[PDB]
Amino acid sequence: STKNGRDSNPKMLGVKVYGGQTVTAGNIIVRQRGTEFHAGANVGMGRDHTLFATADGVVKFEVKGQFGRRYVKVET
Amino acid sequence: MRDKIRLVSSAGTGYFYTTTKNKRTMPEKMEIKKFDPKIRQHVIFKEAKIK
RNA sequence: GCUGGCGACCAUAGCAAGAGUGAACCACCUGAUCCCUUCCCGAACUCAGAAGUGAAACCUCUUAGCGCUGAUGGUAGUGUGGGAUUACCCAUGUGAGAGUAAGUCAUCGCCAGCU
RNA sequence: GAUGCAGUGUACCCGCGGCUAGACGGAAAGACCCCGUGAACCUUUACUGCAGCUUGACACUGAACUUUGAGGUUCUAACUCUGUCCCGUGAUCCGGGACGAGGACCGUGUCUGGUGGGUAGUUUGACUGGGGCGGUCUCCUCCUAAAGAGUAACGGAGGAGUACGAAGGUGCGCUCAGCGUGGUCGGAAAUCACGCGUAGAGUAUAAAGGCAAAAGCGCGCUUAACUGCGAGACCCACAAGUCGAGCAGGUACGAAAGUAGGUCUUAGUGAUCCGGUGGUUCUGUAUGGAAGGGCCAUCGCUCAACGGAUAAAAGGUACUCUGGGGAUAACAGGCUGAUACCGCCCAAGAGUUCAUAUCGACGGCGGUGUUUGGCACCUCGAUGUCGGCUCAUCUCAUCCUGGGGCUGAAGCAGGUCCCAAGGGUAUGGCUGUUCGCCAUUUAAAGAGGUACGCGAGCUGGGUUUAGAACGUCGUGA
RNA sequence: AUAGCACUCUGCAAACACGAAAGUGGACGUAUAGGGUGUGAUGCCUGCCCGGUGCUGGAAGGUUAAUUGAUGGGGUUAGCGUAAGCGAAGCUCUUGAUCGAAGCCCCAGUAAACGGCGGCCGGUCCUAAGGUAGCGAAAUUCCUUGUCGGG
RNA sequence: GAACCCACUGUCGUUGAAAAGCCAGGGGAUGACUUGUGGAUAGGGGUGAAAGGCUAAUCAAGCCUGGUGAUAGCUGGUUCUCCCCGAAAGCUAUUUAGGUAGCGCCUCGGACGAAUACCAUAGGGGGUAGAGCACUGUUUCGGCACCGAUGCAAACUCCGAAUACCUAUGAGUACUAUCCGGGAGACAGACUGCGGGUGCUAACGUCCGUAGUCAAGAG
RNA sequence: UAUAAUGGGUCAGCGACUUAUAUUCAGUAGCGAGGUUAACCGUAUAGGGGAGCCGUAGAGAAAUCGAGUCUUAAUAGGGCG
Repeated sequence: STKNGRDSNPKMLGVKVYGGQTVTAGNIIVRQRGTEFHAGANVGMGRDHTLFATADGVVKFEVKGQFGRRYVKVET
Repeated sequence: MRDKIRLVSSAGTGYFYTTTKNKRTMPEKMEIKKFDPKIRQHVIFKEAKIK
């Protein structure tokens, strides 16, 4: 008899809106367990590290800063 | 484990909150300021049996 | 042409070693009266000041020393069609990683002082 | 596992007497095995009723004297006699009468506690390389998972069924770990001071994704671990789950711009029904109230078989039965060849010396389809056998006889290898045996395939129905 | 099954059985009789255990039913109150003190009652107690075609 | 030891002379014996020197008639013709696993037309193949845990494709997409190639992803 | 599945999606902001019979309001119309 045989339910993480798409305020952009992407301009962060848009515009990804962090922002 | 308790408004409105508590580390009755929607003011709430 | 502040950028821009700067600015610097301060200490924070020094520190300059960047060519992998089954071959499209030649001791913007 | 398909060989048309190798021959919707939220009967400390037995209270049920509500003594008139006598009456039933022995007891009705396989109705999960035994059943993290999401196995590894009034909020402030020098006990390693390189420390707890405006570590003040909501999205069969700017009211911390709707995040959970507690400008069976119901808030689940059949449930059947399945096991066939058997390559060495006369370690490569196995493709509206008897047919990896090479072959014998399938190739004791051991023979008493050849050719000793007994297991069947 | 043996129940309107009852069998019998249970002529015999379940005998201690209904709390209205509210009696909803048997808990006996007669390396642990006579590879022995003797 | 009552062995018989027998042998045969006539016991009952035996060729609960056309998630069967379209054997839950329910896939009617798809161009995130040793582990040889060489990894990563996937614009081709309603079936799949787990890099083996064929398709 | 998986020896005759009620959808006809009767009476498929049913208004648990209503301190926001 094996001592294995368990696993957890899926969580459906990942990027929901890619670069170049238009969003409205409140749209969820990234679902993530940790902070792989950071919040840029017009982007807010939830209590579970979810990134969402706070204004209408176009999504844009970039790499910025002295630590080389990945940022996502919304251009109005 | 942790026991359940009610915090009852001292204004006499009957409003209450519910929470848990460690009886060993907290033998005394709990008292804390909270909002009371019945009178729309902050007042002191005191511990009581949850029954 | 120097000094200070605030940004763009985040190593071709960083570390390391060596050398300079006191007019102004900055830095150490004097003591602790009042404001304020240390689970103790005017060491840090703070106040009241210029008798000393550019020693340290911060800036500027030089060096390829460490680091970082990095081709061209080839190789591995791979979508579609065909031929084979120890995982290859042909046609067509695509194309790394590592390594080699080589490069680098940054580049810009706003304001205020001194020549 | 083919009379009927492909290739090929053979074969003029039709009877009669025999024979049983095949037509998976005929016969009985398999009885073995599994399944169905099928059946019957049996057992018990399975669940739940009832009969029977038993306890007390009330009624039938009365009187007179005593003692510390109860107990005692006495009586007769209720009531009992399957005791005697008389009458109906010609009668061991029955009724009436007279006696006698008992007597408010016994017994019966209603209510009530106990006991209750005597009897009755039922329950006793699923997954599963057949079923049983074992393990598992809900949630979180990683891999499998093929660079969006999702993705199975009785695949490989680990965790959860909590904790905290601060370990929450805010303002201000601070950086770990390691090594090296010195410095009392003090050292491998307690604390102190100074250096070197450096995230390897820490984050209540498993792993992963993260963490300098530190999300890590301290101090002061505090309760936003608030009320009413909520544009817009993620995920999704449903029921559920997740993120959220912003608006109003009341707060906390900051000089202020501001931050705060619990904790770095992802586990720490349970629908509906039925009840309990607080509040309420709801309802209220003629009317006024009330009881009860509604609405808002909250409490009672290892319902863990975790979408939870009931408030309440275990076993046996060889005494068995029905509906089904070759969807699924035991025999034989099939695929495979781990295992089994046979052959070959290399060669440490053994063989007085000499690897190869004969053996040959450590390793390597194949063949066959006689073994033990793996799978579940055929057959469950039946393919019905362990051994013996009778009768066979084929293979060659040859037991004897025939022909040869080498030899550590003097001769006689022997060893090893090559060619060769024409013929031949024991009787008994023991046991159901196949096998094996033993006795005595023979030139020899070979190894295998043929549904482990052959039971519509024979037998029926073994296994495997119903009877009975022993050992052992069970309370028992 | 049996003759024989043992245990146990039954005092007569017997125990027991059939039947809803009336009644009937037991029996026109009476403990040398009748029912139930086990063993199985005869010979020699029949060891230990009462912790468990059962049965028998005690106890009046604890627990407990129907019945009973002391207290306490509500609903309603005469009235008293500016109002809020208070509010007897009478009806009614509920709460439930006290009394209360058998059984069970407790204490003994009983195995020809149902049952049991050990472990781990002489010792030790544990039991209610650890197998007496007799027999033994047996209708019981897996290993096993045990070993030896006879045929 | 005859009659009479039984039923131990064997042959035959087995669509029999016979729905239990014949033949040759066998046991008891004054007793707990055999037998005629007439009576009693009735179905959860009877009777049983006890085999679950017997109770009219029927017994782990007789036969007959009623409830009754019991129920059966199971097996079988389902009858004339032509035209059009055309599946699935998956996910989730289930005392559920060969049943069923919601969704996915089919068909018919209505609404509404480019909102759809193929391809080109542009924008975008990734951590697989490959590779590497910078972390975590593991490996060989030297020098003194470090230093120089040297290998390996599903649960290692300083790196890192091709394809797939999301969005916007656009030519050409095509009854495309979407919404609202009526009716379903199906929830046992198989093989082959490619990427894998398990198994022995066995199986016409088993479990997933992806494409083709069969299923439902002849030549 | 030629299957060595099931069923049928052959012929003739018989043999299996019905009936009643309720409800929803689609066709078709009458009337149309309206439509329609049931039991019953009736020498009776006529004619009477308007009780009742469907449509015409939602929101809210409900009392209550009503083109609005519920939640709320809110005329804010939001849900159903």
